[PDB]
This record gives sequence, structure tokens and C-alpha cells, in this order.
Amino acid sequence: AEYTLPDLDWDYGALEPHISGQINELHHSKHHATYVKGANDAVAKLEEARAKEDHSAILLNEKNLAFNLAGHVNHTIWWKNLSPNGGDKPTGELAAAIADAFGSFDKFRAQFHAAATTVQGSGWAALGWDTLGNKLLIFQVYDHQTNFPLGIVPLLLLDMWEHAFYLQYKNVKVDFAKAFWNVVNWADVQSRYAAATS
Amino acid sequence: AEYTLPDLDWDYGALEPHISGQINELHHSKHHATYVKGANDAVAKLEEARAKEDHSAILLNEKNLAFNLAGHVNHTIWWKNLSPNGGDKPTGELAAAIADAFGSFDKFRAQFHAAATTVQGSGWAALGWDTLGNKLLIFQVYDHQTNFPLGIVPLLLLDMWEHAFYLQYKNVKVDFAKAFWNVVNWADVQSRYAAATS
Amino acid sequence: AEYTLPDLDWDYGALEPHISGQINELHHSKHHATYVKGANDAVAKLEEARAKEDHSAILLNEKNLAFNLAGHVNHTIWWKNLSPNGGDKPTGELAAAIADAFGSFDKFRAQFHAAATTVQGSGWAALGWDTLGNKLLIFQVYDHQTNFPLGIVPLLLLDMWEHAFYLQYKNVKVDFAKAFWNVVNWADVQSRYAAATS
Amino acid sequence: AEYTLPDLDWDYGALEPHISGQINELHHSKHHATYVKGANDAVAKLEEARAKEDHSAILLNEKNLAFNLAGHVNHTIWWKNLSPNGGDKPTGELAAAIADAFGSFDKFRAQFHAAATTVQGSGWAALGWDTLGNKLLIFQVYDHQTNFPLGIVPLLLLDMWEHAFYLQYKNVKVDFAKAFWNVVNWADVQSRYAAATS
Ligand SMILES: [Fe+3]
Ligand SMILES: [Fe+3]
Ligand SMILES: [Fe+3]
Ligand SMILES: [Fe+3]
Repeated sequence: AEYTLPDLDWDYGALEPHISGQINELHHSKHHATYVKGANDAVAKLEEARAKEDHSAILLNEKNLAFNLAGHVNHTIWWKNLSPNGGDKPTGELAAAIADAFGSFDKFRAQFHAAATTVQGSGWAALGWDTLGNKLLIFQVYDHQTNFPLGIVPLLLLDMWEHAFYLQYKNVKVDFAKAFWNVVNWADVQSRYAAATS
Repeated sequence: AEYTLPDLDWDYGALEPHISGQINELHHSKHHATYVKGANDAVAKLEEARAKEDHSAILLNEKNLAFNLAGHVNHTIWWKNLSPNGGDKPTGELAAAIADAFGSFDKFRAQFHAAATTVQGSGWAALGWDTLGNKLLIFQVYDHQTNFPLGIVPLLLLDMWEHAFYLQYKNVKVDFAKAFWNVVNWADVQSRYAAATS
Repeated sequence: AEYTLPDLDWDYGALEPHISGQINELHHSKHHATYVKGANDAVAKLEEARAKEDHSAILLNEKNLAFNLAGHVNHTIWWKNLSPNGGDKPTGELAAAIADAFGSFDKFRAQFHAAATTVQGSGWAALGWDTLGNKLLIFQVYDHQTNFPLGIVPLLLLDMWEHAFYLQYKNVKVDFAKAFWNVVNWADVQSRYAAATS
Repeated sequence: AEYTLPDLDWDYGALEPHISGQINELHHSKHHATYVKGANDAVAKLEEARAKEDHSAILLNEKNLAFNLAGHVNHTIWWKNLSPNGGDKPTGELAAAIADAFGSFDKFRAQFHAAATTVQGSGWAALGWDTLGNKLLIFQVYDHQTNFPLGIVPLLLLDMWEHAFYLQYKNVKVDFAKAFWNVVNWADVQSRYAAATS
């Protein structure tokens, strides 16, 4: 249906001291809400274009759709990938899947950390499942909608946009990327992997 | 396992005169095979990097992975989306789904056509299924890996890279985009749509 | 010689309250300095590649060079486009050129503002001289190095990367885009325009 | 005034057999012409936008402006960089400048070639003059307006868009990149170089 702003499963300051409540608030109620509106409007402008049978602005409408919808999609998984009861390491299948796919959980951690801290502009680090080769792969996302193939199922995202850590970490993006591991909700990622493999 | 070049379901000149056998031979045996090799190589360079604990070239590795795997994925669906006993219009769920999401089939076709012919460089037009919103949406893909969100399930793709139409239609790509409709394998799209909703 | 981090022609807090001294400090000593080190590194990397006759990482070296040199080029102009004893309005040559190119300073200001506040990720708003058509145009720059032609002479830049106003304005980027006009150094732009027309 | 399609300084088939007369007519008369009209169209919509005080499509107008203006700029220099009486090596200042900046003319050829043949989608190889560092550098241009800094003076360009060699070289882009050195108009590049360092 219409896109909507999801409700957080924890209080804004439940991730402190890893992630400030101040950022979580602005991030959620300001930033994320902006993409949900942008996604809904994009879908509405396209409805109109088809009705009036005028696609002179197709490029703009398609960019707005992809940008906002991807913005919305990314943030939705981001809030679920975070937990106050998080951290530690993944267990079972997922733990086994990550070890076979990246050699070790530490090697996986390293690659994810490097993809997240070397983005040139806004972006993300993403762990996803490739349906084609049936493999767990890490992708370096540019902005919200670029640098990955179609049909990839996202499992774990790390928001590398400046607004995700600036207020707190300032320019030191690697301290924020290291902190992230302390609030990862592996139960949600395990659930995602199980759904992707089935 | 390794990414592999899928075999075609028809002889090279099965789609004539809409699509030349000459283009299909080169397209398949040269272009597509090059992406498969690149995808496998990218995955191999990442294995090496993790083994050496050296991610100085993570940006390059991640770009080579996304570019080639996306090229491989895009072309694997392309070949299945085409059929000499194709053309017509979709039927069943797909027909109703398309009609109930774009107004009509013709309104869908007009938008797809507009997205396919206004790309500013290499790209594709794509019919995808959004899992968060549960909507059928059209996206305008730049290159192979850009301008769309994560989790989108591709249903129907239209390759708008110059090599896909140049030998036959030269600079008149809108003529190639029109001919495309005569060879679409709706049985394949219907099949992908059923799996995406199930 | 190597690229260098230029000195500010004013104290870090000279722009308050329009732009905080804390942002100016970080911006200058941390961000800008990073691009200078990155362009020098890219340049050296290419020297070594040429000496070793090995261009296996040509894509990465060209990307690192473009991104960091453009980051360095944009910030260098940005520092010079600001002044504590500036803002308000341009005169003589450019004042006439701007009204002729955009109808009025106010119409010019509105499009500049619109270009600055609608970027989809990190970017800039830029006023440049097109040598080919001998026209004054405004460009919407993506990141540091994208969305503009070769040969464009930059005259006035507005940094829209989140790190440019986040600490102070938070998510309200239009309030920062508006406060920018109070510190523009018209003399510097006026000077860049005569040289471009020369 | 308006942007115009420049006339070629030679007959369409004057570059044979290095570059077909067929590709030259299509390239010039069809492709280049579209970029000229697209740039003039973009400039007009922006005039209209300013008149109606409506910048709701500013992202689209700025992208169409950049893409087409860049398309037009790149091809104008392309026609001038080619010559039937071309080839050989650069002499005088330029020769010494290249050797000084790249080690040798052959080390320059190798880098330029690699940059040209590794583009992931549409792009160009370009030799430019960096006004800031006063350095001669090679950039790997994506599409027509991406992957290079502002203020860069283009000297020599190599069109790597598929429509530039497909009809004749098919998928073998490296054979076309090699053939290129046979029609390079060093008299033009030397002239551009003198103007840039002036
Ligand atoms: Fe975010
Ligand atoms: Fe293709
Ligand atoms: Fe900045
Ligand atoms: Fe071209």
C-alpha cells in the first residue's frame, strides 16, 4: 500500500552511548519521514503522468521514485538491524553462513568496515543475499540506490551518510562504524537470512 | 557456485527480424560472457583481499563486483524474457496486476517505452516487484547497477545499451524499443511475478 | 609541486553567526585536508603505475584522483567565496552579467537556492562560465566531481555536503542555504568572472 | 546565441580505414546534433522556469543541461582532435610537457589507453590541464559529465561510447582505441595546450 514511516522498537536513547538519542530522533522523525513522503509523492506523480498520458518528465519521476523508495527501504531495515539487546556475534546457520562466505566473522567484519568507511560521498555498507549465485555478498552502496544488482535481498545495513554520525562523531566516521557492532540486532538479520534462503 | 553463462533457449536468429541473430551471437558470446568472467574474478579478488587482510582496493573490488554481477544478472533475465513464440499480451494475474497498477496494458507499455528511450547513457528499463510496498513498479536503470532500491525483484527487462541495437537500428533506438514488444516471453514474466508474490 | 591546504583569509569564527567557527575548523583542518592528501596520493599512485607499467587499477586511480582533486578544487574556491565583510549584492560587470543571464539577481538567487537544496545526496550548487557558449550558467554538482561539463570555470560555489551545516542547522539545510548570502565575497566572484571572460 | 552543430574540417570518410565514414555521418549528423538541441532545450526550460518562478523540476533541468552541454562540448573537441593528416607524435612544447608529466609519450599512451578501455558503461578518455596544480592529467569520464573536477581544460578526448566504434569494430573496443592514434591532430592539441598555459 501507501508507504508509511515505521515505529521504532526502542526509545530514541536506547542505543546510547554507541548512537546518541539526538541523532536517532532527527534521523527518524526528520530524515526518514522525508523519504516516505517523497516515495508516496513519486508514486502519485507517475499515476498522473500515465493518466494525462504525458511522460515528458519520466527521467525526473523515475529518479525521485528510486531515490526516495530506496531511502525509505534502507532506513526501514536500518531501524530493525539495531537493538539495545544487540551486539555479540551471530549464531547458528547465519554464523555458519558468514564463516563459509567470508572465511571468519572477523574477516567479514573487516571487509564490511572497509566498505563502509571508504565511500566517496553518501552511502552504505550492505550485507545481502544473491539469489542467482546463492551467495552472501557485501556491497558498497552509493547514496541509497546505486552500486548493487537487482534481486539482491538486504540483510544488514550500515548508514554511512554524514547525518548518521556527525552530531556525535563529527568527521571521525571510523569510530561510528566500529561502534555499530555493539548495537547490531543479529536476531533480525538471522530472521532475514532464513527468509532469503527459503 | 561459480557464475556461468546460461545457454540460450533458441537459435541465434530465432527472434528475427525484430532482433538480428548477429546481435544475439555477439551479445551472448562476447558481452554477456565478459560479465560472467568479471563477476567470478571480482569474487576471487575479494577472497584474496580477505586472506591477505588487505582492503586497500575495497572500492574497486566492490565496484567490479556490482558492475559485473549486475551485468550478468540483467542479461540472464533478458534471454529468458525473449521468445520467438512471444508477443501478444500477458494473461491471468499478470494481466490484471499490470492493468490494476498502470491503469491498462497500453499505459504500462507507454511508460516502459518512455523510461527505455530517455536513458542518458547506457541503461535498461525494468518492471520490478517491490516487497515493502507490494506494488508493481517500473524503474529506469543506469548502466546495470544504478537507480533502483535493494530487494526489488526484476520481472521484465529491456536492454538499452547501444550494443543491443546499434548494428540493426543504428541511432534509432525508439524503433528497437518498439520491436521489443513482439518478442517478449510473457510466460516467463508471469512465472517471475508468481514467484515474487508467493 | 604537491597540492597544499590553503590558509584561511579570516579567523575560523569570523563568519558567525551565519556559519559557526566549529564547522569552519573541522571543515578546513579535517575535511579539506583529507582531499589534499588524497589528490597527492592519487597522483603518486599513477606515477608508480606508469613506472611499473601496470594499469590494473586504472579505474580506481582515476576515481581517487577525480574525487579528491575535485574535493580540493571546490573547497579552495569555497574559502575564497566567503568573507565576514561580504554579502548583500554584487556590482558593476557581474551585476550586469547576472541580470542579463538570469533576468535579475533575485531570479538568479532563487535558481541557485533551488539547485543547492534539491541534491539527492552530497553535492554543491555552482555558478560557472561556459567558454563554448560564453554563457553564465548554474550547475547542480553531485558529490564533488559530477554533473557538469569539461572547461567550465567555477565562479561561486555553495557546499551542500551534510558536514557543511549539520552541526549548526541540523537537518534544516534551507536555513543554511539562506544564511550563505550574508557571507558571500562578491569581490572574489567579480574577480573570477573578469579572468574567465579574459 | 544558440548552440550550433559545428561543421567538420574534413569529409566523413577522410579518416578511413581507421574510422568509417558511416560512423562519422551517424555520429556527427545524428548523435552530436541531438546533444546540440538538448542543450538549447535545457537552456530554454531554465529561462521559462525563472520566468514562471517555478523550480519544481530544477533537478531535471540541471541534469539535462549538464548531460547535453557536456555531450556537445566533448564532440566539438573530438572533431577538432581528429585529422586525416594526423597521427605520428607530438612535437615542441607539448612533446616535452607530456614526457615531463607522464615519463614518456609511450607511458602516456599506455595510461590513456587503459583509461579508455576500462570504462564501465559509456565514457571518454581525456587529457586535461589542471589550472590549480598546473598539471597535465588524464581523466576517465563517465557518460559525458562525470568523473572530473571543475576548471579542467580539455586537450585531447577519446570517445568510448559504443556508438563511436560498434558498427566497425563491434565488441573489440581495444582495436578502435589503438586505431585512434593514427588520426590524432596534434596541431590542435598543441594549440589548446598553449592557450591553457597562457
Ligand atoms: Fe540515514
Ligand atoms: Fe547488453
Ligand atoms: Fe565540504
Ligand atoms: Fe559520441
